[PDB]
Amino acid sequence: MNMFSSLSLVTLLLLTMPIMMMSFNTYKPSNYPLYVKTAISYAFITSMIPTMMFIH
Amino acid sequence: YLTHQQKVLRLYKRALRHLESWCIHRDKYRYFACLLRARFDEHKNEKDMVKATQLLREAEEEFWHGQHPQPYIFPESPGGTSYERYECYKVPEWCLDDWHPSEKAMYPDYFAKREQWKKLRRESWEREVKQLQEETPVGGPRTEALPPARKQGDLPPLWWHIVTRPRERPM
Amino acid sequence: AALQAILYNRIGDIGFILAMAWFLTNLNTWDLQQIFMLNPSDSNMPLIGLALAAT
Amino acid sequence: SDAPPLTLEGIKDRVLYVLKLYDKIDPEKLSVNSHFMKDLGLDSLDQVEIIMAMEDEFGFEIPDIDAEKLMCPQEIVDYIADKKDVYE
Amino acid sequence: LRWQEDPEPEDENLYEKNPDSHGYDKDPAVDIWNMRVVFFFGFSIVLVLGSTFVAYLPDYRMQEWARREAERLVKYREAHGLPIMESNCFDPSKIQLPE
Amino acid sequence: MLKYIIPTIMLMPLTWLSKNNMIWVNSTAHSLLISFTSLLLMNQFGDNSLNFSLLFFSDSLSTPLLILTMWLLPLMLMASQHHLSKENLTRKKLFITMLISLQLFLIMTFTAMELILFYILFEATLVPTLIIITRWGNQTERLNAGLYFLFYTLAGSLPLLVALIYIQNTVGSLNFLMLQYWVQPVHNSWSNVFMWLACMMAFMVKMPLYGLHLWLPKAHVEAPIAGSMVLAAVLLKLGGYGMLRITLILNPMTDFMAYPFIMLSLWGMIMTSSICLRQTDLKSLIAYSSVSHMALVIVAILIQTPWSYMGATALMIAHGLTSSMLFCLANSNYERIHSRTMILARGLQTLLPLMATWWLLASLTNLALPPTINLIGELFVVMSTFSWSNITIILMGVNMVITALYSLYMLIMTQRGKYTYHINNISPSFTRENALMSLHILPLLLLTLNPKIILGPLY
Amino acid sequence: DSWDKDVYPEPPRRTPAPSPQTSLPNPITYLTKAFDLLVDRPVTLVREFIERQHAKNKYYYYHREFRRVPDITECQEKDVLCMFEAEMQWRRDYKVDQEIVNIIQERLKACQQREGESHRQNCAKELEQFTQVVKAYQDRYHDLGAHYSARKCLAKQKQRMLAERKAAKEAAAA
Amino acid sequence: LLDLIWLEAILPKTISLAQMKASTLVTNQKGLIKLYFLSFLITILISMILFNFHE
Amino acid sequence: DKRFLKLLRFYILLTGIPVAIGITLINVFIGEAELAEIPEGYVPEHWEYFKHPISRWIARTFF
Amino acid sequence: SFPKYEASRLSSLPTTLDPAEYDISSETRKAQAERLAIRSRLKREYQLQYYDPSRRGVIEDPALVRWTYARSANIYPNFRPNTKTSLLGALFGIGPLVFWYYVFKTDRDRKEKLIQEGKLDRTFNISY
Amino acid sequence: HITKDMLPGPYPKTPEERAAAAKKYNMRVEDY
Ligand SMILES: C[C@H](CCC(=O)O)[C@H]1CC[C@H]2[C@@H]3[C@H](O)C[C@@H]4C[C@H](O)CC[C@]4(C)[C@H]3C[C@H](O)[C@]12C
Ligand SMILES: [Zn+2]
Repeated sequence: MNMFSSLSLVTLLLLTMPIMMMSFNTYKPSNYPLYVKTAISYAFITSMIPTMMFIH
Repeated sequence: YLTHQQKVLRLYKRALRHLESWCIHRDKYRYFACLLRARFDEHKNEKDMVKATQLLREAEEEFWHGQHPQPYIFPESPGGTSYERYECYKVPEWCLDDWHPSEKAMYPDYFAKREQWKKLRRESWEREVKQLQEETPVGGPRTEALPPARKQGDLPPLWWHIVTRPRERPM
Repeated sequence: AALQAILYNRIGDIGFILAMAWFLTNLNTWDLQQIFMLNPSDSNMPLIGLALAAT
Repeated sequence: SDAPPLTLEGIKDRVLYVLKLYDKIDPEKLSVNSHFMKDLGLDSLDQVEIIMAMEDEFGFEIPDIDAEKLMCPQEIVDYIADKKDVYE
Repeated sequence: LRWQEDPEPEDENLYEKNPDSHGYDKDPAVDIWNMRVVFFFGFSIVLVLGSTFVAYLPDYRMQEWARREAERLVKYREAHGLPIMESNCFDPSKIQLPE
Repeated sequence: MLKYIIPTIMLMPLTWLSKNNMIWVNSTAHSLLISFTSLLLMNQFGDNSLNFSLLFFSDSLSTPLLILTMWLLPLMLMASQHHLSKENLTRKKLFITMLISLQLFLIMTFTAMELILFYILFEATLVPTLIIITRWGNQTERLNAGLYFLFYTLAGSLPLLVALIYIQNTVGSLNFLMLQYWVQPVHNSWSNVFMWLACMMAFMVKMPLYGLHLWLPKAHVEAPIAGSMVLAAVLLKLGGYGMLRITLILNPMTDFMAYPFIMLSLWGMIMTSSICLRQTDLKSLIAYSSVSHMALVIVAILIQTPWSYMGATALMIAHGLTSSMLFCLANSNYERIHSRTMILARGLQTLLPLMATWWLLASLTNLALPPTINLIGELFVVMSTFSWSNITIILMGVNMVITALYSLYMLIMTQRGKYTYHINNISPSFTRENALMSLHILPLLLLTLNPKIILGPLY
Repeated sequence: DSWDKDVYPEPPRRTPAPSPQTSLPNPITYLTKAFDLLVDRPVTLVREFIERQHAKNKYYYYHREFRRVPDITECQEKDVLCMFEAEMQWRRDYKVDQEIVNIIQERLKACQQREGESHRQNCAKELEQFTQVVKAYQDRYHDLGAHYSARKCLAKQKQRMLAERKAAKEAAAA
Repeated sequence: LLDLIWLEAILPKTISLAQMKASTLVTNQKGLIKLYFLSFLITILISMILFNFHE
Repeated sequence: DKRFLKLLRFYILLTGIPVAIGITLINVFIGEAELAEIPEGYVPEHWEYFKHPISRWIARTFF
Repeated sequence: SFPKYEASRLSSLPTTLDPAEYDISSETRKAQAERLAIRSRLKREYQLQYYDPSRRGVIEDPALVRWTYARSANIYPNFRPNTKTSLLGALFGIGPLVFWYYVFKTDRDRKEKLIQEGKLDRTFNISY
Repeated sequence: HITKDMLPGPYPKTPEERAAAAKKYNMRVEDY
């Protein structure tokens, strides 16, 4: 459960990272479209570990 | 208004576009495109007002009964999908007066030439006002059409908002 | 088109508010864990609210 | 939008190209200032179809009020250049 | 005319004489300081310290105290085998009903 | 409560004795300090209110209103800096003096422990309010708006004066702490049917109640920027606040005397909300919206349930920080084009990119978008009224649909679309305007993190 | 060290042992090791550092306890110094009894999730307690209105007692 | 109808209109010493006869 | 518009950074309190019934 | 077979089928000339001060002032308490209120009686 | 600046009032 909890929440927070960085202007322009796309990808992998623990 | 000569032409162009929708294919469309044109030639030469109007009036009744419920509309024509898609980037040119000097020093050439256009507009204004006063009838303009410039050193009256309009694809 | 979606979604949300009110009054909770445990028998009103929201 | 930019030269070539394929105009006696009524002998009905051919070539309608007022390939070229904002 | 009335004065654009204007005052020295107090007291002092003060308020309406109190009672009530909660708030031995 | 009365008085000596180019800087600086110190009133306990002396007390109902009242004085000074630039120095000082006087009476209205002191100060916030509208308005209709505002309030307040005095003679006192422990049930008789109206009518004209509401479209429209913000944020809640206290001595008669007033409010929401869709004046549209939201407040208080009183407080505080923002946003347009018509200046999202974001947040809160405090307040009322009667969901739901139509419609008509061609003076937004909207929306969103401090005493 | 186990009961744990039946590796087993090494281990080291700091400066916060006082039934009419004592105390019981019900609702909600699909039968004990404390709460703190006071609550009790003792006469005198 | 006409018609407009009419009757006098004093006689006869203020 | 955001961020963080820094230091080095039974014959002060160090400062200094 | 096109307030009659648009005389033509006369007289008054380079402000639009002045501040002075206004006011104004009063009086009274007899299910209702 | 004469007002009765109003709204006496 220790890992199941952490990896389910990190999926949600990771998706809010691009918004938080952009709000306070802690990012680099001209790369945001590739930034947000990359965040989704890493959010897709992180969501798998909870899913696999569910299937098993 | 629309003269009877103009009405048929509009009824012809509009009768082809709708006819194009039903046929879709080029082969089928061209086949009935010629047939439609014949029906206009078989009575075009007649010069009787009563007979001419009746056919035009009767043709419209056929046209309404046969119009395609979903006629083809060009992407950027009234009612089309791309119509007014780019109205949210057409910024009026006068917005450049409110720029900060910091963001005007980044474009020294554009703002150097803009002064040239701005200086021209002031010089050509009083002349345009005078030209319209004399040619305007006592009552006032009776049609919607401006006269052209009538001497060297002049620009056509009321030119600033037809020349400096935003481009159709600002960005 | 943008306003039309809001208008139709809001009409459905009447059912959503209806279901919350009924659960709070007749079960004293909003959590799904407690609704399931108490398993109401007379549930034509709250479920029709969800059906309206789903539409 | 990731499309070739129209040019004054390019538009002129395509206006003449469509006309040169029209089986009612002699190709050799067609020029850039060829009036379709007197200099070529075409009535008002033909001019209606010519406009439809041009807009299909470019994919943007010309209004009825302005379409009837174009009776010269140069006018067609200028009108298209004004709608698309071509300056060279 | 019907009276000697002044013409309506045209609107004054504050960005002309002071392109770096903050909109407060027409005197550049005054304008900057007016912005600073609005931004300093408004945001730094009220909306940062104020948020901290509300966040760290001592137990508000003793909501927390009722939590510890209930846990004590539930422990005591179940330990001694008494009902968790009575159906009478006031002991029905100090009440004298009519008749 | 003397730590907030004397400083509020000392603004007037500060204002007059300051330099001639620092009246706005000094007045705005020390008003924010008073607002900062207002946080000390959140020392509430769960059982006993906070009682400073025989004259003043502060329970959980007045703490949210005191803080809101003291937080607007700094903002109303910012909003008035522009259209008073071409004004004589002395009149500018008098204008600030009127605003400070209004704050002083209000901080005492919400704290007075005696109902007679409440009435004297509840009525003393008519002189400064009437003077600001009529002297510093802009339209000829301002003079006729001051008349409607004055006589609607007094036509109902005078009967109230005859009820409080009568209650003291027949009970013994009007101290609100005593009335809790000395109240007696109100017998159902023709004499008391008029005591009830006397105690309630004075507060149902300031909410306002549907039918008795024609002074709001005139007062909040013809008033200057400072007057409108306080009018629709702090002066409408006097009636709601007064009812929350006066209904302590009106049971059980409140059960059957509230029918004609619930029905007016429940059908008053739909009527006034429908009138918003078809308004040509932007300021007027925001003025009718207030009537629609306050109708939920009136119904909440009458049905007398814990969930209504909690939401009733939230709806009052949340509405204050929304209506004030909408007026300030509507006035920013009015200080550029000089015409209140809504359709004149369209397509402003292509010329003022940042100002089109404040509209959205203000509009999103108006239509009760969760989880803002507007929704928590409106949600709770929609729960309490359902228990009162199941069918109330039909009327409450329709209001939510219509409230989304006119809030977004206002956004679309002014912001989206094609800009106006002959409007060529849309200057970039100043820092002052941007700071004014931020101080409205940032507090209105942080409360969503800790809403308990706006839920009233029942919490 | 942590929350009392008696207020918030938890049934004993029953963890099945691993029973692999394939030669393929178990990704969960490896990912658990990586989690326990790159995530869990660093966290513990920082917490132990933070945990040791609190040991240097230790102090206490105490639980406020209210000496009980006479209730409204022992207060003469219009004696505010006594009604005030009895009303404030009655309010603190309103707040506590609300929390008593809440603790039960956590127990009921916890059991349903833990029991999975077998929640109808295996959570009957929790559900039965819920039906009782709710009945008791509704008897003493319901329909009193927004202006709830000790006096109204006493009136409600004196009204229910009259019905309870009245209805019994007709039924008991068979 | 219900906001600019009738809710204006019943309470505000008609109440104000009545005051204007009454103010005309009280203030549309002719400034005669003869007509004022003739009224004082009516008041005394009414007081002594109709209401019996003399007792 | 950009300049306004810079000022808002600067001033929000003008006191935000010390408050974020100050809060963390208190928790790490001073930490919360511990719950204890009231010693026999002892009357704790009114600021000795709350947990967090910051809240106990408000109780002692202001309320 | 061309069935007649019957219009309505939500389906305007097409300009291509309107009989008046095919029977045209000199007198009818004269009106179109003068409708375009005003349509062109106002255009220049607008375009003389629209194109001016020494202008920074709004162009007052009396056509808009009249529209909004008529919508708000010129209704009461033109109101006669006739029968149409009277009946509609009562039906629209007081009519709905009477309907909802009895819809809630009946429901609450019915819901009151059930609780009086103790035959209303309120097992878990402790939030009101 | 809008003067009193250039605003809407009471319902016309005489043909001169109709003709005068048609000028106020910029129309023709035949269409107004
Ligand atoms: C990893 C990703 C794309 C890498 C790639 O496809 O080659 C790149 C694209 C732009 C990068 C981001 C931008 O550089 C802005 C930030 C700069 C630092 O790298 C910290 C995170 C930060 C947010 C970066 C994270 C990440 O490295 C990003 C998102
Ligand atoms: Zn201006």
